[PDB]
Amino acid sequence: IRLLVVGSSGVGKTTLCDCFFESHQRISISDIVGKFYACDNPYDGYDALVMYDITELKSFTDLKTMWLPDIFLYCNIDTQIIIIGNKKDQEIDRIITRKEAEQFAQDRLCQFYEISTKDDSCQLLFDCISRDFLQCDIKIRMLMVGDQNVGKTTFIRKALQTGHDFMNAITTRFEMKIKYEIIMIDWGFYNKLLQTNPAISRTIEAILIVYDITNEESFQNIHRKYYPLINNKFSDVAGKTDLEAQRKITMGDALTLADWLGYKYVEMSSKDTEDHSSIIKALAH
Ligand SMILES: Nc1nc2c(ncn2[C@@H]2O[C@H](COP(=O)(O)OP(=O)(O)OP(=O)(O)O)[C@@H](O)[C@H]2O)c(=O)[nH]1
Repeated sequence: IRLLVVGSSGVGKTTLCDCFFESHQRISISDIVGKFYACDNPYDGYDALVMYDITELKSFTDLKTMWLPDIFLYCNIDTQIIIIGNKKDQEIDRIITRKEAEQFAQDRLCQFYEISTKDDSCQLLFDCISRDFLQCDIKIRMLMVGDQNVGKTTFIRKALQTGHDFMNAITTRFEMKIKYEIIMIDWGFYNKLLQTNPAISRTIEAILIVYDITNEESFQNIHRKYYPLINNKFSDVAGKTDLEAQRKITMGDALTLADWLGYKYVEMSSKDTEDHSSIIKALAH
């Protein structure tokens, strides 16, 4: 219900929530523009919207440059980022393609919608996010080791992904009755994120690393020893193995678990929701 609108000047918020005449006053709302040291506190009190012109290429290029680092850096693990093409009633005037705008919307882990401030659009978009507020609280971003074999098998419990021929970005929301949302990521998409936004692990809480029989886990750990050391952790077994003594030597850093195939009906549901639940309870204030 607490929102902030950013973006350069050819178009924007003024006209945008000028149509919030419709949505304003059940379900509540508040909207402010970003630009006192105490009044800089409600700045970060958002639940989330950086826009750009489809006509002005410069607005988009400055969404990719001028706007984003602030929004990524200061925002707490909470909220979420929505990227909005305005106009679209101007669609003849689009100099800015939808698929790479949405692709660079995907690669930053942001939601993306092209609207028209004039009519339609608007209230629809608003409606959507309103729903995703009572559909779920917000998201927890978890990462899962992306080595070749076992990942897909672990992820089958999402909706199977092929999709993302390079980097996964998977969604699962289940709980009990606060109904929260958990997003699984893969090791491929993390280093692919770091060229876009370095240290997005500020948004990452749980760390899952899977395994079958032979793996050192050294490299992946020590390269993940940087942005983490807050986190949360589990090592998993998948598939001369299933010996738990040499599991807990690397797991001396973490907690570990062992299972296989579709016996995971519990293990999945056991492991995830375990650490997940702690994310709610363990650190809160
Ligand atoms: N064609 C078209 N123009 C729009 C739309 N929404 C806003 N505008 C135009 O945007 C122009 C000025 O931008 P503003 O609406 O004031 O956006 P802002 O949030 O105040 O940000 P600034 O650009 O700094 O003023 C106005 O002339 C509006 O007509 C839209 O959906 N379609």
